[PDB]
Amino acid sequence: KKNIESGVAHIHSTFNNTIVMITDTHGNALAWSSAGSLGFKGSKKSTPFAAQMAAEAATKVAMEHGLKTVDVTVKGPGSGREAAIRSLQATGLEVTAIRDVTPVPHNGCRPPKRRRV
RNA sequence: AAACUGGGAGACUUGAGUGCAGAAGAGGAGAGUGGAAUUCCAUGUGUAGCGGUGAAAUGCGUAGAUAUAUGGAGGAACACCA
Repeated sequence: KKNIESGVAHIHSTFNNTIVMITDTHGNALAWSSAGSLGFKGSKKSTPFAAQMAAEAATKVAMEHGLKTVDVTVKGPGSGREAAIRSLQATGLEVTAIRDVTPVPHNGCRPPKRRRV
């Protein structure tokens, strides 16, 4: 439907999870996934393999509506950010841009206590 | 008695200040202003999780969360320079 054939992948990868949503060239979302929505639990949600299969479960649906063009904007200073890409290309999509979008404050707000573990 | 310390009348320019000619600086007080980010709000797309740990649970979520796009509101601190 809508035979968009263009869009941009958003990767949001923290220390203990990983989300990949694929939306079109502007806003409105088409298909998403995350490691939790694949039965994984707890620790394992941060290994790259989780990002592998989540990228797959998103692509497989995004190209069930016609899609080649995609870019990659990676938030999320975590680990599996590149495994997400390697699964994004090698199951059909047409990656052509990588960019980093990490919020960097110019010293505005105060962060929480340091943990004494 | 008259070297030294004290007192009295003077004299001097090296200490101390003044004039003239220049230099650097997150020194202080007042009044405006900028962008990055966090929170909340409004609206579109959007399906079942998100968040968190050494592992879990409490918490938020099908009164449509998280994500994602555009617009507003307020406060505090000023990345690189260093």
